[PDB]
Amino acid sequence: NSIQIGGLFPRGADQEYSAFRVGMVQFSTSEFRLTPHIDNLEVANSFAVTNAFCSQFSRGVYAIFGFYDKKSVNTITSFCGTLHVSFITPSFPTDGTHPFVIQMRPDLKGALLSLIEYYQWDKFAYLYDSDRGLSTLQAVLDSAAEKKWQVTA
Amino acid sequence: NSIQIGGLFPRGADQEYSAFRVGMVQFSTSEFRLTPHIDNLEVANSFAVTNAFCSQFSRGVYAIFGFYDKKSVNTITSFCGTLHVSFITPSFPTDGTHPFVIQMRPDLKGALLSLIEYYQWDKFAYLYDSDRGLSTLQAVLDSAAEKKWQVTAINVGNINNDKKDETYRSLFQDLELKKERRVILDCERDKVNDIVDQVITIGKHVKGYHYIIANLGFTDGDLLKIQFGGAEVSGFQIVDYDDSLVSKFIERWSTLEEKEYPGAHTATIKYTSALTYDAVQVMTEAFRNLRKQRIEISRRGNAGDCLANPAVPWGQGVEIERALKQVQVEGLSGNIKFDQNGKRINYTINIMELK
Amino acid sequence: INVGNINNDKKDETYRSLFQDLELKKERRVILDCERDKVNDIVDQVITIGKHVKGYHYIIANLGFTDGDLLKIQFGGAEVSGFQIVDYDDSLVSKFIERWS
Amino acid sequence: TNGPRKIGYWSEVDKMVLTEDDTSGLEQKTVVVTTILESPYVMMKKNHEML
Repeated sequence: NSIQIGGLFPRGADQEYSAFRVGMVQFSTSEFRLTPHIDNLEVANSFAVTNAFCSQFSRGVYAIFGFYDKKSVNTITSFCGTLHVSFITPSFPTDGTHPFVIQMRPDLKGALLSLIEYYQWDKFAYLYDSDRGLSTLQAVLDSAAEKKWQVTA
Repeated sequence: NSIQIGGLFPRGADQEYSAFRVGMVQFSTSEFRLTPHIDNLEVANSFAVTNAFCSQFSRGVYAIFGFYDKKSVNTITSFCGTLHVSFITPSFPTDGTHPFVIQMRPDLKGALLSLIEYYQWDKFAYLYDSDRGLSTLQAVLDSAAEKKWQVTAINVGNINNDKKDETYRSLFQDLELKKERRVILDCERDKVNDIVDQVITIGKHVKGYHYIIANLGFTDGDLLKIQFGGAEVSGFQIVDYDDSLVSKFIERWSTLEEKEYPGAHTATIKYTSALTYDAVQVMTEAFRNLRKQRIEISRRGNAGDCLANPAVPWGQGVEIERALKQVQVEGLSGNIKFDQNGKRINYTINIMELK
Repeated sequence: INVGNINNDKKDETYRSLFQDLELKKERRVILDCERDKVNDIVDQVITIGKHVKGYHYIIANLGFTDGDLLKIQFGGAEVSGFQIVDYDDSLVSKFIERWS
Repeated sequence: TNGPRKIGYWSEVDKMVLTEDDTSGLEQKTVVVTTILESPYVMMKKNHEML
């Protein structure tokens, strides 16, 4: 058997793409030859991500793998929520319990908030960047209100 | 002439769609005839927004009216940013200076910070609905450092309707651990109503509490029931009923039949609907300016496909964007001007307060 | 204080005025000795003027403490108390209430 | 807060009798303080048997 898969990689993701290739050289077998349709387009651009996603649908690949950003995640989770195409990604976890998206990165929130209690912190700055989802910020803000901390976000 | 225009409307935007039709009835002209095509799909479902966009894009519409939400906004902004099809909306301002987005809802963050200064606040709660986007939570927290405030920000959005009784109680009871009294409500009026209804039910509208309704619809909520609590309430409205044009509109608006224009048979109008009505004026005025300037809109009806690769911009959309961002008119929302980013400038917001 | 002859056509500011006059004395303990359909209306105005936070205490001086729309003052923190002649703990009453409802 | 509850009963002969289920009863408690009788820190007042 041969099994086409979508590969939807950011430009400059070489160390993850090399790990994809090395992973493919490791795990693949002649019985079911996973065959990447690689695409390299601006992942922060929803048009290019959607256009490539439609093309990788148009070649009937059985699954798609790739990375996304806080801009494009509202496309991927909605297309996969519609065409039922299963998308596997290690990028930042989606907040909703969206079907047909597999996210390999674990939830950081509980571990970070536990470390704060282990350190017995009560007043700290929280500098943050939007482009991984503000789920982390919301969890420290909600906890700080409950735990009567102060945060200089 | 007749002009094909696109339309995506949220399911339940009955007063906005009514205001759109009223705008067409008011601002139509024999010379050029704006001819809507309307699609009604879930604005929060980016696939549906994408599909309806590409359908209306395949129709070759010269501009699209509609709305977007924090999920689909990255589709509409990026597609239009690429396809040069101007998108006109009353939705919240985009964070970026995206070209081809004509966004009516003026900057609230600046007015919000100035009012919080005006009340001399230093420690307060700030309740935000996550789903409108956190651009206002950013701008208050950025200043809270410099202004040495103690913003107790809390997410209130993801509280599900099945249990939206104990949670609002619990939410304010947790604030009563700090004994917070000053509160900002940063929600759509469908959520400001619900939280105010719980605020009265938990009794926290006596003297001492003070709520700021950080939206452009201070009068559009069910305000009456906190008018007499003894607390104070204040906020903002973009529409000013003192204007003669607004009053003349409101008479023409309230007198409509509710069968044909549902939700229009009232002496009040949602700011979203008012910006919609103003939007139809602006779209007419831009195409009027094209015909004043003898600009040709003549993109062929066989406009192509949204998925066409390589991408296929079109020249006339640039001229449409140039005109749209240069129109100046009065409307329900007062004087309008646009910057090159399509955000409004030289406007004014009416600060309202509940005595 | 008489509260009966406040007519339905103007039963809005008269109740606010009524409690504002009590707030001259700063009264807090109140007996509502009214019929059910008037307990509802005055309790509804009692929330709207904000006077159901803890500190107030209303006695519903009728045999129908549970029969009015009690729920909306359950949470304000002003304690409320009164009387009921029927007791739903009785098996005969429970069997009746099933047969009744 | 949990809803309308009984707290007692009344009759013409049985003047108000509570059901001995009042939550208020418990909550407010008092620390036990241990000390020793020595002057002038802790001493018995002349009228202590009336107190």
